[PDB]
Amino acid sequence: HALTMRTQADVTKKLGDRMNDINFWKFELNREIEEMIEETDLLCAQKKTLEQSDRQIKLNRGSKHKLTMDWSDKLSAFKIDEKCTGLNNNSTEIQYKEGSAKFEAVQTNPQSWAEFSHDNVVRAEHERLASQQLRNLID
Amino acid sequence: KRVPHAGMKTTMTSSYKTPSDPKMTELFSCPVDTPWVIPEAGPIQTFSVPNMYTTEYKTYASGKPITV
Amino acid sequence: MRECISIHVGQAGVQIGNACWELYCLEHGIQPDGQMPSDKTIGGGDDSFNTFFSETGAGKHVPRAVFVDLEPTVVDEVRTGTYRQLFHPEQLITGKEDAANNYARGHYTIGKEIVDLVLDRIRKLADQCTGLQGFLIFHSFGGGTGSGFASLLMERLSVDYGKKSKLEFAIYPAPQISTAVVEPYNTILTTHTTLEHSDCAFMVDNEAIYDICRRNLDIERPTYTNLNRLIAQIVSSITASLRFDGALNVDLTEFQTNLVPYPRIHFPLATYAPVISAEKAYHEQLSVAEITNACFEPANQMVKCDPRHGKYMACCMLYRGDVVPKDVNAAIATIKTKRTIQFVDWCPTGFKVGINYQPPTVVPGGDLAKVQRAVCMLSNTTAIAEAWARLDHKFDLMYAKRAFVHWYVGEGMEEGEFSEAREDLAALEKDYEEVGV
Amino acid sequence: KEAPMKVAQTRLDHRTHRPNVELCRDPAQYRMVQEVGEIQDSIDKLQQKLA
Amino acid sequence: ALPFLPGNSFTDPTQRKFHRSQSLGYKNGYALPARPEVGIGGEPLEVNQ
Amino acid sequence: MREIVHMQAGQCGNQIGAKFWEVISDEHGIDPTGTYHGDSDLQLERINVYYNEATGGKYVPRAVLVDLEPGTMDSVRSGPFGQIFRPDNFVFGQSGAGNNWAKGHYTEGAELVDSVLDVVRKEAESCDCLQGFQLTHSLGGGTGSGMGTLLISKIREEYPDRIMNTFSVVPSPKVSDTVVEPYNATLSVHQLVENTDETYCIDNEALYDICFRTLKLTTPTYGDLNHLVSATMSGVTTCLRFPGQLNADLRKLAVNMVPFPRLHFFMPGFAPLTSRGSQQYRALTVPELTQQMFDAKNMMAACDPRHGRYLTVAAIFRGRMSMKEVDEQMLNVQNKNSSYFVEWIPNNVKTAVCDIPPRGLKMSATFIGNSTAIQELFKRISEQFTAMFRRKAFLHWYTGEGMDEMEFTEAESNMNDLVSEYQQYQDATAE
Amino acid sequence: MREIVHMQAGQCGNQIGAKFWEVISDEHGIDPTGTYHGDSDLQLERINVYYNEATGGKYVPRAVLVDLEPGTMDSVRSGPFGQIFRPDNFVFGQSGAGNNWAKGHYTEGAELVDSVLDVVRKEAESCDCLQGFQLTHSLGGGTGSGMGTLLISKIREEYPDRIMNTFSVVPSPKVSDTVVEPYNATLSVHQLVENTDETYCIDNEALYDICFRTLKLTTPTYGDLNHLVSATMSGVTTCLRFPGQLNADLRKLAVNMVPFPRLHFFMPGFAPLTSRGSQQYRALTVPELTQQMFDAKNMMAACDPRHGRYLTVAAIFRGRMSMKEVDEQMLNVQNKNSSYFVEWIPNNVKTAVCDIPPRGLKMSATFIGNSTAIQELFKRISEQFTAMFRRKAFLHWYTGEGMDEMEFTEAESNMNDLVSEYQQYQDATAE
Amino acid sequence: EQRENDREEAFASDMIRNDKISELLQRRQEQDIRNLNSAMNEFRDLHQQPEGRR
Amino acid sequence: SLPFLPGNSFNPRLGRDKFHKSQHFDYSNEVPMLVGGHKPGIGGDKLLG
Amino acid sequence: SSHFSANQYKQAFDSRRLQNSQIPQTYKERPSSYEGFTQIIANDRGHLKQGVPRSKDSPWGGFVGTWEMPKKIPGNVTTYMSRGDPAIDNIQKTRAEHNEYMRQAVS
Amino acid sequence: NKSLADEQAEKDRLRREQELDDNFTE
Ligand SMILES: Nc1nc2c(ncn2[C@@H]2O[C@H](COP(=O)(O)OP(=O)(O)OP(=O)(O)O)[C@@H](O)[C@H]2O)c(=O)[nH]1
Ligand SMILES: Nc1nc2c(ncn2[C@@H]2O[C@H](COP(=O)(O)OP(=O)(O)O)[C@@H](O)[C@H]2O)c(=O)[nH]1
Ligand SMILES: Nc1nc2c(ncn2[C@@H]2O[C@H](COP(=O)(O)OP(=O)(O)O)[C@@H](O)[C@H]2O)c(=O)[nH]1
Ligand SMILES: [Mg+2]
Repeated sequence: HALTMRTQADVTKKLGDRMNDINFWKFELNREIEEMIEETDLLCAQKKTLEQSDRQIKLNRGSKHKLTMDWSDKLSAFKIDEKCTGLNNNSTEIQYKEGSAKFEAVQTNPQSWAEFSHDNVVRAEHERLASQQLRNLID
Repeated sequence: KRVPHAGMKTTMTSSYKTPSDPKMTELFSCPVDTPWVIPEAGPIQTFSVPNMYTTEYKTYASGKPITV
Repeated sequence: MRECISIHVGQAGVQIGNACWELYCLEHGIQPDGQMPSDKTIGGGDDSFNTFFSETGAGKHVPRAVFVDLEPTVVDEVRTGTYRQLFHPEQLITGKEDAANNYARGHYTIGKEIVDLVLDRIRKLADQCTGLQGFLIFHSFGGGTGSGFASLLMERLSVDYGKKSKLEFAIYPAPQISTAVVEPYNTILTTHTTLEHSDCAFMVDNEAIYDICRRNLDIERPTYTNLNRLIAQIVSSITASLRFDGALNVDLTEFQTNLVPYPRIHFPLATYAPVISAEKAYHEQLSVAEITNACFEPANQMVKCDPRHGKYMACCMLYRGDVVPKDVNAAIATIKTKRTIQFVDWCPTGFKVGINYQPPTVVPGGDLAKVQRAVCMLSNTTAIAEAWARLDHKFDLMYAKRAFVHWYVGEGMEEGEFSEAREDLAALEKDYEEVGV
Repeated sequence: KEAPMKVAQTRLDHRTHRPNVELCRDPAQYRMVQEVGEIQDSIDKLQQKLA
Repeated sequence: ALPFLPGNSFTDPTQRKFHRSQSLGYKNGYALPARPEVGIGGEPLEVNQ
Repeated sequence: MREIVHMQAGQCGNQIGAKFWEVISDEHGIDPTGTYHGDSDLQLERINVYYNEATGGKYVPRAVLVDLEPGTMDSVRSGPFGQIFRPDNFVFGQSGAGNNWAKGHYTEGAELVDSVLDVVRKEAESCDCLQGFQLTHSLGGGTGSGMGTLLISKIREEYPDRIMNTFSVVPSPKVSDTVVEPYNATLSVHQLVENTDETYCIDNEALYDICFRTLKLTTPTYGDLNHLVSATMSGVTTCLRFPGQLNADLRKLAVNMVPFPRLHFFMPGFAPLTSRGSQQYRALTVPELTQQMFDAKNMMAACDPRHGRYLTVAAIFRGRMSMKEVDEQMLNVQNKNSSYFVEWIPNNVKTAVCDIPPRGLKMSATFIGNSTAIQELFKRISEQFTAMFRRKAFLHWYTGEGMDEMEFTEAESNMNDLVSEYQQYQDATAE
Repeated sequence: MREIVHMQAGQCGNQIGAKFWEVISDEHGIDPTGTYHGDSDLQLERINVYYNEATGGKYVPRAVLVDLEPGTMDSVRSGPFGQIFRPDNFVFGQSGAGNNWAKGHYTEGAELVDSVLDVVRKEAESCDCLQGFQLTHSLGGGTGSGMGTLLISKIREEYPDRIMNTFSVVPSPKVSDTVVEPYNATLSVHQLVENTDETYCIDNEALYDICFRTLKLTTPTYGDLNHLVSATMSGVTTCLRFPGQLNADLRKLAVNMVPFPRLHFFMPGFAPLTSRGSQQYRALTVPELTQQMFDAKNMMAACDPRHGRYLTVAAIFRGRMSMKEVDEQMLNVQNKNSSYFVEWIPNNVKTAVCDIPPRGLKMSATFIGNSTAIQELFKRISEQFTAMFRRKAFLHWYTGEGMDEMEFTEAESNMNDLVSEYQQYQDATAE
Repeated sequence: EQRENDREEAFASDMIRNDKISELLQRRQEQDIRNLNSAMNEFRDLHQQPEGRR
Repeated sequence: SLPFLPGNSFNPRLGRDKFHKSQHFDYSNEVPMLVGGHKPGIGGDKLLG
Repeated sequence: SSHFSANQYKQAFDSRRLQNSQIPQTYKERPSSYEGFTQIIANDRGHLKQGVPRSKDSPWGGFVGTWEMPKKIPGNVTTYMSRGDPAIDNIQKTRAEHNEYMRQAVS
Repeated sequence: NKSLADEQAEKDRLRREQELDDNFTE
């Protein structure tokens, strides 16, 4: 009894750490989305050379779309890890199922997943700096 | 041409920002796991005492001599 | 049940409040929008935040703070800043004109404009509280809102709430560092007003915290942000035992009893250890005895007043982290056997120890390193009579020629308050020398 | 042991619905798969004593 | 694994959550004890009634 | 059916009594949910000394938790073995006296004594014998000293003849943990002397010395200190709670302890105590149990018994032993150390033996001693009191809450008379 | 087979009686449609006491519903268990008294008392034994007080020997609930003294603390408040409806309490009271039941029997228990609290015992007290009456509704005389 | 005597189960209060924007 | 919570927005009578008879 | 304008545990008892008639506003210990003068 | 503490680059 409870406590602690990592990356690239929207609105105001502004703004809108793809992924992971952390012995959702102690096919390392999110943020920052340089060139 | 990095950027907005850091996990949870499991005291631990939970009234009409 | 209402008056008070409320939000896991991070599972269904953040029926954690400043900006910067959704709109009070480094403006004409509104907000917060531990008033003796309106608000709070605990955090004017010319006038008047309407007024000053940041943290450009972060760590270590589990629990109503020997001697010092950087924390062991000696070292002080020249009258040690009471007693007994630290003869039992299990909180983007143990040391040396003498000398130096008096006269106070303020501070100095001898 | 056995098992397949890149072999699944093996191992110790 | 005898209590050095849930409290003017649901640190209680 | 009503007041009280309840529950086979998973019926025979029978196998402790401020009471009801207490036995305030005897005795603490006496009266008239009340308080604090002594006075007025046992955590020689602890200790011992019939003085430095020297323990924490104190609480009640060869309840202990009504301050002790890796050197026997009891290291007060004279001493053994061996050991101790015992009382040792030991240990022993060395503790408190009282320091905090200097003067003179009584009975000759 | 008729007057009376018929239909197995779905035959065995039988299985209540506006009775009819009442028993007017005793007693209640009297006379001649009448109202309203007292006066003129019960929701010391409560209570008590056989003075504030401290419950709601009142009525009346080892009807209750004719003002009490989550710690014994009776905090009035002196105490144990435990607990509580008991009445406690506890309960216990402490309520009412009548507050309504000031003076004189006799019998000694 | 004790224990167990069910329903009602407060906040955020004022 | 019991009752009105009260009793010309019987309960909820 | 106590229920209904940490308003609890009948001492207008004793206090109560409060408040010390005799005289003098100022503002 | 010192050094280098850029766009 003691060993099973204590392993359950360790599993819940590791799930909480994973949830904190998901929340951090969620908030980071959501902030990047907000800066992308604000920079896009400034570029629209500066547009109102035109073809270059159209290409740069389309690159910005696509980078925002990729960031939103990542945000949806992290939001879904967060809502999953919410209930997986919240489940315990007393909770009623606990259920029979078949053999699930499997490692799946093609999975990601935590460092690889963080690297993917970091590369998304870095590409968004590069597009933001390019649009800022375009605005300075127009002005 | 306003300077880009220190042109219009207030101290509180550049210092009292919203908290965001990859090391928030270590703030509330140690990465080092606990190196034990501890159960309650058991019957083999509370009955290892020789002649445990018996008194001196139990040697009457018992047939065994008193070496205790 | 534990309730502390935090009033931040002045520009200094509001910025220190920004730092401290960032620290409390980080400590209780509240996002800057005022909500738990889309989960109720961190800490479970906890209500340990109740000491600082009032909670509605939907998840919004509004803080129990009142941010007051007569001047615009700074408070409006909080209004338009990152912590915009956290603060209630009526919790941030702003006037039209500025007090303009004038105690008369802060106390009589412009300070009395907003005092009814500020007292109404404090009354609503107190009625919302389910039993107040006390008020925490953050201000500076530099002048204006943090001096005149702070003294007026304290005076009215003593009228209304009676014997309620009022713990003060004052940026006392530095011995040689100054950013104003009427700082001695404002400080003398504020101290004279708030000798009787106060309980325990912790002192900090910018020059000593600058020396701390230069020597320990190795920062060659310490702005007000770092200063307010160390002050936030000090007040958080002060209030940690009301919200975290501890071996020895101390609450807000014991700092007057264990640090005020006589009703006018209520101006304690403040120290935090180990204030350290990462590259020095890699080298230093930072054990309990080491940080306990570092608190009583006359270079870690944050009041810029060498306590070897004075005698300790009381101390309140606030340990936090994985600190053990056995080593606490060993270190605090080796200090008593040490001869550099000198106590008054009438206080043999001169320590109040409070141990909390919660380790110190590391802010992201901060300057302090990650430590496992910390001490917030709260001394009551009579060495501060040196600072009172230097301040009184500056006051007399500008008062013999009656310089800058016409501003106060035209804005609503006569020479009698000046004279009785200087008389009261001379009496205070005689009280300090008598309690020393 | 019936409750924590399915606390693990229900937690696995609910964590298989991570859409594209969140399907991570993080240092939580490693302990979590071992929990399935350990609880079944500890059930067998009790059932051997029960027999 | 050990009997409850003076120096046989081991504390966890890893935990740093702690806090303190406010169970005993006042509303209106009366003492409501209230059922505790959170331990010291959000860990689940050893007994759930 | 001698019931005992338990009372824990203050932060130290609510910690020590909680540890006491979770070490009594393991001896009586009570799990954290309150049911009875016992091995023998001897655990259930005398469970009514501390517990009240409830629905099913549930047994609720007869404890009253008093505090002027929530906090550590929330901590002990959120920790393990905290949901067994009845929620009506949790009388709490909202402000807290906070190291102020005046604030704990003559202010908002006094508007809780009605509810506390209501709870105490309920748990007292829900009995048939009611041996006594015991308190676990904390001389040196606000809600431990003041409110605790107020409860002692009121309950002593209500029930004069019953036992009023107290466990006082006295101030320490070195280290204070409270600036105003001489004032609090003097003003509390003034009530303690006139009210209580037996008082056990536990000192934190003595607990630190035991845990650091007999037990090493590196990082002790307050849990082990509370466990030591709680073991000695159980050691003076084990004769009531389990049958023995030679029983001695609390009234027998008091009668064989105090020769005079103003000498009810004992120094407790529990001495099966080994280090971590020291089981291989001490095979536990009655003679080394006795010498560990009479050793000055394993005394839970700063008062060295070598700096005094043992007026009386009682020893409650638990476990399996020989009465000849026990009596010969105590006679041998008395005959070797003749000058450390008063010569006008022969056989200063009162022995009691219970058959049931604590779980794990083969056999244990509890040491309590009325000695003249407690005059050192009272003299240290008098010295610090007259240091702080000459200059009127930290005393407006009492006189503004509403007392006068006459109470302080009377308490100082009472404790000086206590020191004088201990001194004159230390050097008194037979003829 | 002894029938009693139930009348409700005013908003408070209508809601409280609606909850009363709800609970006594639940304990008798009556569904909201009006048929019978009970488990045992004991539920319908004495169904004639409270219900008249229509054609088929319909069991209508023996109730009369009076309020000067459709209003609250409209809500009761469009609430649960509102279809059991006969529509001919809803007697109502058009105007509605504006919390005016003069309007409810002289102007608006004058031309409705004929219809109410015809309904009451018909529903009482439909009886077979007609033990008596019980009325639910408050002494703080217009049609609750004035129309209720007019009904009481006319019914005592009609049937002068039947038992009269009033349930008399008295004004509260704290809060107000109406600003003309002193006038209404002084004018209604002057009628209740000379026209009621027994009166249970029930306080909203006392019920608030009962429902919120001894039951937690957070939001209490008038459903639970009126259900506590209804449980007290059921415990009072139960010896008519269920058999027991020692039964006691209304006339036994009134004979064994009321010492002198103008001393029939009682304090009710229902004392199974378990807070949410403390039933596990509850012991469920006869001594604990009697202790929860004889606790001052469990009274349903603001007056303190510890401040006053008990004249006669009636305790009805509704359930299965022992004459040992019951009689010895009454004797023990008397002999311990002999200070709060008149010495000139030896063993001034009547004991009744039923056999059927509430559904979901093992045992219940209703408490009725006739202490002299209830003079505090009339002192409060009379002093507020003096403070208003000195400056003629709100008196122009009462004078413009055709009613003089000597009525007010006579009512105040009668209430002050009532306080005088209560104090006289409090401080009178035996010999 | 066994039947007496069995009846008392059965009644007591019915008490415990009824009180536990009532406490669970009270907790569910509290969660419903929180849900209604969240729904009110959503309604204020949707239908009560300052631009929607006439 | 299945038995009725003092205080063991909860709120069916929880979350309801309409609390409309119908006029079941009225004077038709001069006589009082139950003019309802075809009118709903509180908030438009249907009655039994 | 009266509370008249609650006997048992003094655990609640005090301002400090009713979440009102300011100074309580003190009422007259434990109500008195009279013998019966009252003088009418008022006409149909609420006026006090000729002959009855009338209070010298203000008919609008006493509420000293912010701009008519005294510029000096004493301190609420209520101890008078470890102070010099001129200090105690100063505190008593300023207490008397500020009480006189409040009485001036009220009447 | 190593990671904290490393990111503080990186922030110091980024500070130096930003201030150099400001000085040269002066
Ligand atoms: N520690 C710290 N001290 C500050 C800070 N801001 C200002 N101060 C101190 O405050 C003193 C001056 O008082 P202020 O707060 O600026 O004045 P004020 O309260 O705004 O009142 P006015 O001058 O009338 O506007 C200076 O000497 C500074 O030392 C801050 O952010 N942190
Ligand atoms: N033995 C022991 N002593 C304690 C404990 N907690 C606090 N103390 C001692 O109690 C003293 C402080 O008293 P305190 O609890 O603040 O008194 P209170 O304010 O009246 O509750 C310190 O000297 C501590 O040594 C504990 O759990 N065990
Ligand atoms: N316990 C309880 N008291 C009530 C209820 N309704 C009204 N009251 C009390 O009745 C008093 C007002 O009397 P009211 O009903 O207006 O009398 P009416 O005007 O003649 O109908 C107030 O003091 C309330 O406390 C109820 O449903 N339950
Ligand atoms: Mg400013």
